[PDB]
Amino acid sequence: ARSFTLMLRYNGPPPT
Amino acid sequence: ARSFTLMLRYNGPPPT
Amino acid sequence: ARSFTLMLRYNGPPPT
Amino acid sequence: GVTEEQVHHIVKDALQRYSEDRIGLADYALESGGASVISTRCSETYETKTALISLFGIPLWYHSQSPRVILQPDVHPGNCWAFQGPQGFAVVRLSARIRPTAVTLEHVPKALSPNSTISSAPKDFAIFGFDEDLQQEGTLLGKFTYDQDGEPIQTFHFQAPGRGTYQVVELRILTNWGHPEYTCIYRFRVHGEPA
Amino acid sequence: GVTEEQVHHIVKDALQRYSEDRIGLADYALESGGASVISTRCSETYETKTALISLFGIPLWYHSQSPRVILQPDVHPGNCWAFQGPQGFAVVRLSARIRPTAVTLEHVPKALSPNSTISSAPKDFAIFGFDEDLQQEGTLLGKFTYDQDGEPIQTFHFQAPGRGTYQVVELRILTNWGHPEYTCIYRFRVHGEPA
Amino acid sequence: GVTEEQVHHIVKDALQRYSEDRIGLADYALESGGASVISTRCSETYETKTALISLFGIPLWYHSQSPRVILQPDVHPGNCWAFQGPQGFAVVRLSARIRPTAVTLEHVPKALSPNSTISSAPKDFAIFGFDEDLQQEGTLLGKFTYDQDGEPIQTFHFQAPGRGTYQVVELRILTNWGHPEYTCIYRFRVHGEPA
Ligand SMILES: [K+]
Ligand SMILES: [K+]
Ligand SMILES: [K+]
Repeated sequence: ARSFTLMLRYNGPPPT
Repeated sequence: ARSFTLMLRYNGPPPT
Repeated sequence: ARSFTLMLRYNGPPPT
Repeated sequence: GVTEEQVHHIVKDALQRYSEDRIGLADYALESGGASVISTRCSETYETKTALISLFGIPLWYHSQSPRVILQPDVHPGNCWAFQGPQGFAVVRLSARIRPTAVTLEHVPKALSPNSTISSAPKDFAIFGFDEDLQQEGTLLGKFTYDQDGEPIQTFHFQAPGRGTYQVVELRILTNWGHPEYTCIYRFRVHGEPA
Repeated sequence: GVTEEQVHHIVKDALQRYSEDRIGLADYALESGGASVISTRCSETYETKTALISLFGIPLWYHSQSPRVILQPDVHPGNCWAFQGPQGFAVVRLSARIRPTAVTLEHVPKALSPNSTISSAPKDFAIFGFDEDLQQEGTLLGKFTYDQDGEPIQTFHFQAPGRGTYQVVELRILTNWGHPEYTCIYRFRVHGEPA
Repeated sequence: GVTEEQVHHIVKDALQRYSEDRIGLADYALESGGASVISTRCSETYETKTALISLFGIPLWYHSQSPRVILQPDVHPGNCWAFQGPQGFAVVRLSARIRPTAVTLEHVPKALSPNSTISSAPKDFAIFGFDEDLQQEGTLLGKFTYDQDGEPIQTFHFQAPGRGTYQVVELRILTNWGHPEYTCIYRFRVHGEPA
């Protein structure tokens, strides 16, 4: 079956 | 939907 | 429940 | 000549720079720091159907690298995003709004490649900034050339940088080093001054 | 001065130490070696809702770093566990029962951080050992301070170590370096003598 | 003696070799470059049931390392494939058909192991090539010994290499360094000349 990827989007900075 | 994590627990040493 | 692994097989080279 | 203590200081400094993401500059395009691709605004991914993921021997789906991987530090051979042909582009929402001062591109070393050639590497490229996050018309920040005969990691300083700020940038690949099927991007970094 | 052969030996030794997890000490808190967090005995994770995981453009769930990541070697910016405020704690079942002799804490380098500041870093901290694995009252093994002006990786030797053994330890963060919202822990290591 | 400029050149060259997968040789067994295991032709994985994966506290499944991990670069303690006893084998489809010239095996350093011992390391081993991809009878390419007292990464050159090509190879472990339960393989590389 088809190809594939989880997508990640930020709308603000994560903790660093 | 909500946040998330697989949890890993050892009850003994893995091979190293 | 039982043990586990995704398997990866190539039949040709990926882009490098 | 040099003293033993001096040699140790030189080595210590060199390894500290090595450990600081090799180049010692903060990367506002690093995914784990908060950057992300705008997938609808990148080139279509080159899909090859040579990598098959399965379970218990039963077929499942094909494995391909998405544009996210250009924002990720692992750069072993094949840990790269590929698009078809020698022209392509990727749009990145940086982790913060910055005044860009430099970008960095890297490719796999020749020593780790068959025949010591890296023809899939990007060659001429251009960087655009999008003043308003949702605008579709970008401002040219700089044009550069990745040198296939240079060091694997190459940093490019905006020659006359014009201090406004941006959070959305585009990497536009204009040519590659001759691969007839695809171009491979291992990692793209953006450096600059925060607010 | 020094000879050429001597310089090569110095560099060889330095890179070998670099390759041995930088510090050349076995880490009984490393997750892949058999360590794990006791999640019900850690601080609540700081949940931010700024990182969204999706499929085909359809929203799914939020991405956050769990306490497991303090036992994992990747320490690029953001590959850290965060809790709310300047006080928090994590409880770890080590991979074996040991006599602890030192702990190591590291943070992202200033050079890779905006404004060259790391205010989310832990400052004062304490290490406790739980003689019986299930007991809730711990024994103080040592109190230390992570120096924001020091090297990114810092190792702390138990000043007068009192040789009994432990498999369950607690990292208790008492203060941070001034961040008003959270504290970030990149990686915690525990060193000592096995049975 | 040596000059300061000479010391800097030595360090620069050493770090460049370090960055080129430590040894500066292309690896046709690297999974990300296109290599893969033939799972039905490897030894059964040593299953231990000590690592439990769960969700919200509810048990799910056991975690074990598959033969794929011998083709992956992370070699922190426990990032290794284990089989039962001191004899085992793995079959790999290389990323391209090559004339093999060398193989590389590595193990975790003694410094990162309890008691500074690595008894689970492979000792005597042999490499076979399968001229036709689907044939079951292999040709001996070389026999070597991984030295537990040597450097963690060891490269072995085929002493009198007999130039035909292969894409399917077998790593056959004949003995280990004394571990009574299992043998652990951290990473296996194959080097040679492409067509
Ligand atoms: K990458
Ligand atoms: K980490
Ligand atoms: K591995």
